[PDB]
Amino acid sequence: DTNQREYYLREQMKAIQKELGGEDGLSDLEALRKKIEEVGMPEAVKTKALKELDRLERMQQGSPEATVARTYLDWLTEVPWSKADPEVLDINHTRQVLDEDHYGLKDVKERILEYLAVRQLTQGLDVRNKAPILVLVGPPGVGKTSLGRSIARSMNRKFHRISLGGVRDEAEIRGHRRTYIGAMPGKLIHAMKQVGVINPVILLDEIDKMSSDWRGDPASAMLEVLDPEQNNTFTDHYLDVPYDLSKVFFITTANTLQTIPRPLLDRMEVIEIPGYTNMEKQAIARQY
Amino acid sequence: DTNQREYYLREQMKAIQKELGGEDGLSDLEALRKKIEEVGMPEAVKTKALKELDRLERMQQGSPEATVARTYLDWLTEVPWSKADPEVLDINHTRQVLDEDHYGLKDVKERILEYLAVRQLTQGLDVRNKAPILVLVGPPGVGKTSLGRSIARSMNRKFHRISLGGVRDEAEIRGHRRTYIGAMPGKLIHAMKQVGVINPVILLDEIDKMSSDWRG
Amino acid sequence: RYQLEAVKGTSDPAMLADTIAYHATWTVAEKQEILELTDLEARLKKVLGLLSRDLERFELDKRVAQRVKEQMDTNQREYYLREQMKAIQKELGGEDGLSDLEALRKKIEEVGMPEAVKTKALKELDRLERMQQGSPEATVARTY
Amino acid sequence: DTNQREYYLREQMKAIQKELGGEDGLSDLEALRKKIEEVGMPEAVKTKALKELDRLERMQQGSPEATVARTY
Amino acid sequence: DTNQREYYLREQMKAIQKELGGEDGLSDLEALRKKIEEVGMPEAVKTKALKELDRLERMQQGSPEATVARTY
Amino acid sequence: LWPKQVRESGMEGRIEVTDAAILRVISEYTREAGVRGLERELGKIARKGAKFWLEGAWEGLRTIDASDIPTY
Ligand SMILES: Nc1ncnc2c1ncn2[C@@H]1O[C@H](COP(=O)(O)OP(=O)(O)O)[C@@H](O)[C@H]1O
Ligand SMILES: Nc1ncnc2c1ncn2[C@@H]1O[C@H](COP(=O)(O)OP(=O)(O)O)[C@@H](O)[C@H]1O
Repeated sequence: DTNQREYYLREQMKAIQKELGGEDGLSDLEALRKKIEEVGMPEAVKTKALKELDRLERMQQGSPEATVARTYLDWLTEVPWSKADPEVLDINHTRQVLDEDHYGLKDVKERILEYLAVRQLTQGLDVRNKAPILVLVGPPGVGKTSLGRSIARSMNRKFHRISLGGVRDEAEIRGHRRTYIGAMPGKLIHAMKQVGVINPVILLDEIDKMSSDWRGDPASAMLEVLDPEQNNTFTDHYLDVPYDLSKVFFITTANTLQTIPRPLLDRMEVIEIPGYTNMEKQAIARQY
Repeated sequence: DTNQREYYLREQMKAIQKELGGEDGLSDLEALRKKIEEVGMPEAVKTKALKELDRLERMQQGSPEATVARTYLDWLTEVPWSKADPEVLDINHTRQVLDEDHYGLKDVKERILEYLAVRQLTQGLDVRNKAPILVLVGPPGVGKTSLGRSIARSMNRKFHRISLGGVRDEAEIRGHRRTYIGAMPGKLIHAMKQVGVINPVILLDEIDKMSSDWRG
Repeated sequence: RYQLEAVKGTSDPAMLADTIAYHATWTVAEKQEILELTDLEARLKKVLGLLSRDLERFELDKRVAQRVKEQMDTNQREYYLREQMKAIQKELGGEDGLSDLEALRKKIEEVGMPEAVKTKALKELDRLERMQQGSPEATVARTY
Repeated sequence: DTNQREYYLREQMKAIQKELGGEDGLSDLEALRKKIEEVGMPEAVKTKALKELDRLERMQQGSPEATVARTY
Repeated sequence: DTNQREYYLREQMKAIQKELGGEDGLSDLEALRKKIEEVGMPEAVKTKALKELDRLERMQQGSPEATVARTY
Repeated sequence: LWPKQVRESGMEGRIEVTDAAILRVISEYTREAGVRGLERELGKIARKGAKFWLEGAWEGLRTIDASDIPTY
């Protein structure tokens, strides 16, 4: 008798589940599907996502395994593909914005300004666009971290910062096999989830303290993520599809040049800040 | 007459599969027959395929076993099965193809040329059993990773790169154990899924820095 | 419905608001509003919102029951038909399975191999043999 | 209208489903998120919490993903 | 139908068991609450124990997290 | 590397370098076993040339000598 009622209750949830499917699912997931078919990863890349989409959809409605792949599909749909911020603008307007946020920093300002010169010279061409990586080395007192917002306001870009360094979990950088209980794509990908552009501003705060040895090496994982050309086809442990990380503009923060593994050290665009002068100190004290 | 009984029972089970097993059973009669026709299935791999083929006909009503079984079957459908690429006949042309991708590297170029010359002179199947294995050691600045793509393009063998940059638990590089969600984000076989050729050129991020866990 | 079909002869908006508000098909918090509202015109208006949402629930709950009852029959009928189709093939598979496997074992039992291991498998095999549906243990017993 | 209609349907279905099994489950979560509406966090994480609770408001009872999803 | 009949017999045996074994299991949880009562733990620890037994009762058994939760 | 960075900078046919300046470039700016750090410098050359071109465009092509390295 109890089994009868339980079964009566089940169809009750089903009727409710079917009603919900008519809302969150069905046409709603059809619209998202066609939308991703419009601005999602290429079809040859989307193939894995389609693999999971077919099984999770084929799985009985409400199946945890369906949700196990449903999170993967939703992550692929939410993460931007081939969508970017508006391209190169006038350098004269942005140089004042970069100058007013921070006094001095001539080398970093020159780097930021000249990054737009090539963007202007490659207007309408058919060449691969690769945003250079950035590393800032210097004492912790130097305002390297504020560059994450300063540069973003310089090019009106969207910015997010991930507190890397002093970490021992490769699976954090490259997520992990979606098969394991739950699921968490690598931090980078988590940072770029909310930024709806393929060229965000990402700030690797103090990656110098990166700790390896025991456990999957977070740093060794960032090798595939920070490869200058292989980031065009990037397959972390969670997102099996080759991610197009080429357009992403990277900024990394460091305090010295003697605690970094060699493959990381000889792959960055080195920018050094030896420290402000005392005249610069009194000027910045007076102004800001 | 008994053989026709067997055929009638087989067509009955195929009909039930086609009518009910959405994307499993009608996909069976439509494409799995041609699947063996295009990629092929070892009899040992096929006998068990047929043994489990009638077991996952529980779609519409719903069966995670049917889906995970179907994920396994779909993985079997596309992985190359004794289907080789058109073997290279002009190693001299490959020489120029490899010379137009890199400069120098006279050691690895000659190594690959020897490996192809032996394969072209394999009289009797006694060398194909031992797949040649190359490990590349040196500073990271040297172009080792793109060498995989260069060699594969010169071989006319489709290329796939596998992320060995960081691998901790076991089965993170090899195919994960079956029976579960049935979702595998890349693997050694995954490269085989990418390349429909039984003999591709596959490169890894590195070997010195890989497995590092307690469970596996 | 007895309190509605007795005072239908009066067209007082306040009286109709009282009739549609006394039948409290909601929480007592809403009943405080009608209890203390110096706006008979808004009385029926706010009651309209409650009864309209309640009417949505009225039809919605009826539809849920209709969906559950129709699904009940479909699930039952599907269960009977689908189970038979599978149990038929699974019955054949079971015979073609351990039943054929154990035969092969018997073929090599010509050496008088101890059948105690078989009898243990038979315990599993009698139970799963009777169960012509599911029984994943049958597969593990098959490999055993 | 649509938002309130789907919230009310979710609340009633959660109520019945958790009365039949584990009352202090997704009904507890829906009450808690109704509170977090009144004590609203930054908009960046408000939508994240809503999406997170919505996806786990449809799975079965005692799901292995739900074991950590409820605690998060 | 024979499978249904043996299911009938097995749930008969389950009835016999849950009469003695199952009620002992319920008596085990009832005695667990009696333990959390007798010790006289302060109010915060009371609420923590109540929430913990609430999260345990919602989920099923035979999971790695369940062992740690049970022991703790 | 030079054709690739020139194509990536879009200013094809506008900058050229002699065979003597490159010797100084490697012998004085980058000392690594590989050439991964060399592509970053060779693209910096084009990135700084583009800064001059954007403000003022010249005619024809520009040849870089060993004495013109510090400017770019
Ligand atoms: N030129 C400058 N203009 C404005 N603020 C500055 C300047 N130089 C340093 N600062 C300030 O110094 C501090 C440095 O802190 P932070 O950027 O977090 O350092 P780090 O990047 O080393 O962690 C910030 O408050 C920053 O605004
Ligand atoms: N002799 C060479 N010929 C061609 N490219 C070279 C040569 N030496 C180095 N390279 C370049 O080195 C780079 C290596 O990058 P990649 O293979 O991703 O990483 P890694 O340097 O760690 O192997 C490629 O851009 C490649 O073209």
